[PDB]
Amino acid sequence: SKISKVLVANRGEIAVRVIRAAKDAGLASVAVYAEPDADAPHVRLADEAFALGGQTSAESYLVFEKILDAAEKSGANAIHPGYGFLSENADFAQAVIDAGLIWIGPSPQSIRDLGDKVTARHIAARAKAPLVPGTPDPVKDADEVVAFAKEHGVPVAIKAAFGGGGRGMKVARTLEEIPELFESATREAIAAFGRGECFVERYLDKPRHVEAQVIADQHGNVVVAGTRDCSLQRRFQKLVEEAPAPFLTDAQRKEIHESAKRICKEAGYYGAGTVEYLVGQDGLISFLEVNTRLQVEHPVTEETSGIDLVRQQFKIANGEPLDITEDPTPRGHSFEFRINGEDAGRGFLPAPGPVTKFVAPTGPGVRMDSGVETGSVIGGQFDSMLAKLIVTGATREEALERSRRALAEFTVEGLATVIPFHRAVVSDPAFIGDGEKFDVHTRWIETEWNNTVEPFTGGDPIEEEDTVPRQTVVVEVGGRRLEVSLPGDLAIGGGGGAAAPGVVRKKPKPRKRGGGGAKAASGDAVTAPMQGTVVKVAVEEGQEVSAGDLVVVLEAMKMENPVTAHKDGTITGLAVEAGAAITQGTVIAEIK
Amino acid sequence: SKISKVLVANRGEIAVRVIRAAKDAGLASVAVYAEPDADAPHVRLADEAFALGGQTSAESYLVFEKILDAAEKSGANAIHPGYGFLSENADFAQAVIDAGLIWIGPSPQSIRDLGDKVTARHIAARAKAPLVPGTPDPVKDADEVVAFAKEHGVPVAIKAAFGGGGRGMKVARTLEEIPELFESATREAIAAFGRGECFVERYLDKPRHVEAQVIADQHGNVVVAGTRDCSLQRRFQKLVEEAPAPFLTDAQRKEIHESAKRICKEAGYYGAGTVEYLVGQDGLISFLEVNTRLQVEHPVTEETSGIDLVRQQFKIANGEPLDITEDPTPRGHSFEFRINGEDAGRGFLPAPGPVTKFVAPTGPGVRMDSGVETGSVIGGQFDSMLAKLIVTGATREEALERSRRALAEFTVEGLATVIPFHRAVVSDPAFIGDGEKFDVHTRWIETEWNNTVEPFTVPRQTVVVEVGGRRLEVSLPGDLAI
Amino acid sequence: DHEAHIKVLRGEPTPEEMAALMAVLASAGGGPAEPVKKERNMWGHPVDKLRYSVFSWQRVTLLERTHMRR
Ligand SMILES: Nc1ncnc2c1ncn2[C@@H]1O[C@H](COP(=O)(O)OP(=O)(O)OP(=O)(O)O)[C@@H](O)[C@H]1O
Ligand SMILES: Nc1ncnc2c1ncn2[C@@H]1O[C@H](COP(=O)(O)OP(=O)(O)OP(=O)(O)O)[C@@H](O)[C@H]1O
Ligand SMILES: *C(=O)CCCC[C@@H]1SC[C@@H]2NC(=O)N[C@@H]21
Ligand SMILES: [Mg+2]
Ligand SMILES: [Mg+2]
Repeated sequence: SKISKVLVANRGEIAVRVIRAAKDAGLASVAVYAEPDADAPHVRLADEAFALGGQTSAESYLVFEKILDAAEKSGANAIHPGYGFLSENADFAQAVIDAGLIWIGPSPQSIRDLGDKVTARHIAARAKAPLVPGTPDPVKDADEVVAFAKEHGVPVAIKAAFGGGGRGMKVARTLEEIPELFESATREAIAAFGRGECFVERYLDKPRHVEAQVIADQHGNVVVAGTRDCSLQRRFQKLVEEAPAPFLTDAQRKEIHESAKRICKEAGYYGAGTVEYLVGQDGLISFLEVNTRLQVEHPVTEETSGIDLVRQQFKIANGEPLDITEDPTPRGHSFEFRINGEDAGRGFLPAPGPVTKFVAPTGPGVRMDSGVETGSVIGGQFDSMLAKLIVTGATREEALERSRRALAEFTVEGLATVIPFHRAVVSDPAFIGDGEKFDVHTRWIETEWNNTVEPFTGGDPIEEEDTVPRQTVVVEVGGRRLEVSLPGDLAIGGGGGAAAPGVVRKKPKPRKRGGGGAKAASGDAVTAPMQGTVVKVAVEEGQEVSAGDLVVVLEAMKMENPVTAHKDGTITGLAVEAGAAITQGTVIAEIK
Repeated sequence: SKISKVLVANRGEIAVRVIRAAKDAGLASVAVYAEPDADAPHVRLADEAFALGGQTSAESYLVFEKILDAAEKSGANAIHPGYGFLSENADFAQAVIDAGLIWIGPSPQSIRDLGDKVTARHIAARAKAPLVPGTPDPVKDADEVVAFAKEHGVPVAIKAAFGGGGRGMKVARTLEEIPELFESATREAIAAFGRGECFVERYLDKPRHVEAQVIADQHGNVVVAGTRDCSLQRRFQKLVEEAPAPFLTDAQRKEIHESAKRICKEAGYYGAGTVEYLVGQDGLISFLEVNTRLQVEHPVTEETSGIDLVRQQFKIANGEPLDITEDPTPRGHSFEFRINGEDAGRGFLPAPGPVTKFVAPTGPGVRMDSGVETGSVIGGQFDSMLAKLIVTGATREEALERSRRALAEFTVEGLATVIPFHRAVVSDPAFIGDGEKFDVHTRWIETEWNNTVEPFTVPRQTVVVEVGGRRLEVSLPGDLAI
Repeated sequence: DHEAHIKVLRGEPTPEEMAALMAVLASAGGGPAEPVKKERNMWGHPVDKLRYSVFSWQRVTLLERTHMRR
């Protein structure tokens, strides 16, 4: 059948993107929202909106029953999952198909096969894709890992067969590390993913990350719409992405464009997807992954190749054959900058806060895809990404110049963002390059970039001079427009008011407990350091614990924070259970 | 020699556009503003800003001495005039060159030649451009106008040789009207433009306005960056524009592309410019004009051809040879919608008012070039244009679909705008077209369109200081508490 | 140093323009001058004109405090 009303099973920027694609296609659109999202732009932009209820992903966008109930009540006939949440859940894809809805995505079998890393390796080997030297099957023991590393040399990466989000890998530099690393890997892969399977391959030292956008129809046609380079990554998660992939030989570029098609055909893949690769310092390509979803980065391909990829997803899910018969020729160059709610001045840690101002850049070559606006609020419950800025030009140089403009115009206020990092890197020689290569690599931000972003403080008065009220006035001198900030106590000339009777200025105390010279009081309460969700409880009532022992893991902004015993004693009042939403200062337990 | 600091002798949308181009090029930018614009976006966006003072264009942006004084005080070494105001004033272009600044525009002689529609007609004829039947020399009397209208048939256009803005053209439908229209046009041309010279030519009944974007080199290279269609007009002034020009045959895309090169190359033109043409229902092309400046419409050509035209202007004014060697291939299709403060429910009558809300559309294929933001106040001192919404897609149909989206998202509150007209026309079968022609023409808005849009519903202190040899007025807010 | 300084947040004046600006602002700055003291003179103060009940608590919290506060 044909799509007529699409339910967008997601939130934020991707939900807006798909709602817009549906309006362009003339399709009706249904948004769904969790309670934290009751005012989100996508909720207001869709033709209909349904409240899932619940405060967290585990009780909203992850609940099959709720998303299928919203589809039934709205009378939607198709589901588009966006990315994350259920977009790569093969059992959700099957449940959507069983409900008689059009699943806008790859087949459940393709999702399952490409989501299994070792089945994916077998598919790529069958497709004769370029593979990094590595084990064809899960490794059984640290002794087998040592034997592999003795054969291939070092370093070696040991990787979980189902892992993701950058936690799926550890690397061994020296042979002796292998047993401890393998223990940690099998433990944590069981803990996080429910599966202990691990495999081992050559670790590439300073690789680039390169990926090919595929469009594949249900009739077996495949088009490679282009390439991205996504090497600017932090915690193995991408921050800046560009299209086409720069600084590749035509041999490399064609090998990518061909292996991606072979891999999709062997996988039986259809829909939008992406084949990820790594490129070594030697220039060797190596297959890395197939993502069975629309990519976050897709718009730099849209801007360079002239294809609307979400509408291509609608066409494929309608079962139409591709109207594009041949790989587009890129025009120009494009960058994407992810506007994460993360403070680059504190190691890119995310934090919630109010978006008190949001002024997107405009003008030539700028596209803004945002899930927030002035007056939005970022809670601790979902990923930190506010928006994406896409800047396009006739060349990589003209796209960098336009990016420097657009990022200078971009104003966000009320919470920290990575915009100061984007402002640096678009002006950093390591990323400008020499015209034939560049120095950035998938670990450059953490280990090479000269981080000079000052920590975010917002409007807080911190020094004694900050406490003085100020006025801003516009003065014109000789015609020059100046903006002049005048202290509310300026004793210039005959001026005064330096103190009304008894007025004292001193450095204000930070809104934090005690002095910074100590961590905590001797009190027995373990208290939550932040808002979040209790993702794991590591103790039980009556358990004896020692200082530093893990008590709970709190997930906030989809990052895990361990909360640990500050003293020795007995856990005497455990008040939380896994899945519980928790507020800063909540008592988790008393240690006695 | 080379541009180093550019003063943008204009306001609003185009001032922002040029400041942004300067920032991309790595140039320094100087804004100038009249008092009504003391907080306009361009004033805050430019690297430097200078008050011109004055309450009107004639008191401010039009005053040569004020613009050149601001350039001197700021140390700008180039002036970009934008469009309108002084951008086609050859005497100002000369004053800039005499002041030793880089004039970002065509030569004063090219401006003066092509601004006289008679000399322009001569240059077009000598370039062998298509020309509408018409007198090669101004008409002296209504009896000459009647003789022309007898020999070539009514309707006939009587047009001023100088000036424009849509007021310069009157139409005699039948021979009995000619004497009154001729005398009235003569007296009105004297009043409005100071020169009475008028000429007569065949009036086309339902033409399409089509134009070629040119970039032309001081070294005599010329490139046509693309055709454009601007046939949706009211009061002979453009409202919706698109690129490339749709539904032309290849023999009409050629001919246009080659006439524009010949016309500019024979005029000695360099810089950005547009050769405007009319296309009749018979399909005959006629030369119409050369605009000696950057066009308002240019973004749709930037989107379809991938050229930054303001940066091309900078290169040409630097006297570098064109790096574009051939006419670019248009990729997709693009529309531009002018967001005027005109109430389409009241005959597009301009109304001033507060921009109490302004939410531009975003996302795929949308570009917003804006001179206003939330909290701006629009007065009657300047043209009504708030912003330009440019929408692009892989095909004309896709660009229309995206336009229906973007215009449904576009929210403006506190004054009337043409947005309801754009929302209609993008859904109107006259503009969607049958796929090989469409029915709009340069009078299709004032007639034939169903106008179902509902009607809309302390001084500063100054202190004259002197410091060494300079007077310096210091201007302060009138309530400075200090 | 912890004085709150004047800041030119936008614009880069030439020294002549900085001098004109500062001279004008310093001429505008006026009034208090040095912190002179208003001499205490409680003669005929309003609180002394009020009728108080003999047992009025305002004799403590208004009258006495107004006289004693320094
Ligand atoms: N062999 C390797 N050598 C070096 N870096 C690697 C290697 N394998 C993976 N990486 C790093 O891991 C990043 C992402 O890894 P990968 O794509 O396998 O996981 P993921 O994105 O979390 O996967 P998923 O789609 O399952 O969530 C790559 O960009 C690269 O930075
Ligand atoms: N011969 C003609 N027949 C029909 N319409 C015409 C003719 N000449 C001009 N027009 C109309 O006049 C307008 C353009 O005329 P013209 O180029 O003289 O404008 P203008 O007032 O000089 O303005 P500008 O120089 O800013 O473009 C369009 O509406 C075009 O349709
Ligand atoms: C969670 O809040 C919604 C989805 C956003 C996170 C997902 S995870 C996988 C994709 N990769 C990425 O960086 N963001 C996406
Ligand atoms: Mg990946
Ligand atoms: Mg014209």
